[PDB]
Amino acid sequence: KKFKVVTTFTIIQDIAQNIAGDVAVVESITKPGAEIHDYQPTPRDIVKAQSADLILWNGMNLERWFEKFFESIKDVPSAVVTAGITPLPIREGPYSGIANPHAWMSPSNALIYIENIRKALVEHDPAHAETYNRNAQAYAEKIKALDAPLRERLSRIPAEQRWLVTSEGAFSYLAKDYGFKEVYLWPINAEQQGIPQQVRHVIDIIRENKIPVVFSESTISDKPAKQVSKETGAQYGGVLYVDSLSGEKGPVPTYISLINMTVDTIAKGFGQ
Ligand SMILES: [Fe+3]
Repeated sequence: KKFKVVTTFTIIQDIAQNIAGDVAVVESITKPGAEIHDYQPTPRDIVKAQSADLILWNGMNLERWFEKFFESIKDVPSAVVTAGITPLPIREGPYSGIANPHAWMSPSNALIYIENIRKALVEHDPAHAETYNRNAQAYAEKIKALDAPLRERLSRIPAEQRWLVTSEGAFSYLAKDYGFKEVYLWPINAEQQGIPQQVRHVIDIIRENKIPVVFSESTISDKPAKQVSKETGAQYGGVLYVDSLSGEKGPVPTYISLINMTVDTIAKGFGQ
């Protein structure tokens, strides 16, 4: 039976599986579409994690459930995959000053995710070290090749008009890399107050700058974004993918597809 890796959520599953190739099985705890910040694990998840040889998670306070869940797991090592990530801080709300956990939305950060996951796989399954090393380098080259198409895809939005209005403030790392000012209805997924007041502050920012499009994301409700759309007259741009891939048969089966689809959907929103 092959070396088994279990990850907290789907983005890490797909990156690790590319590095693992056919010498290791990598599975996600959270299923596609499920909210990952305050996920409530199930009996299935304990059995799945307990059957793994290694458990990977994001850290940076992403999985608020993980440490309690990991208590119920005996004699399975865990490894965070975000060593060396430079955090962007959350700037408003009850989590101000905590790291924004969504670092994988920058493809240059994905190279660090790859290196950290390569290091963990090699450390815990050294028999397959050269497969992990070969796959990690090959996959890293795939990530590097995205920068040119992605920039070209957004090249038609003039710099002054690059406002990214979303529901969760989950795109800070992507926005910083591609010169977007970010606007959001809540800084991070959580049980929290202040969203109704922030909804009106976003409406003011949209009206002030005549921002033409707003978005929601695949693991949360589209209702706040559509309410903002109706009240401002801005177009509802659809669903961006940050916290989860789709199923393998859906439109966003891989991490590369997530970056491309999100950037494409954004550019579509500004299309004239
Ligand atoms: Fe999130």
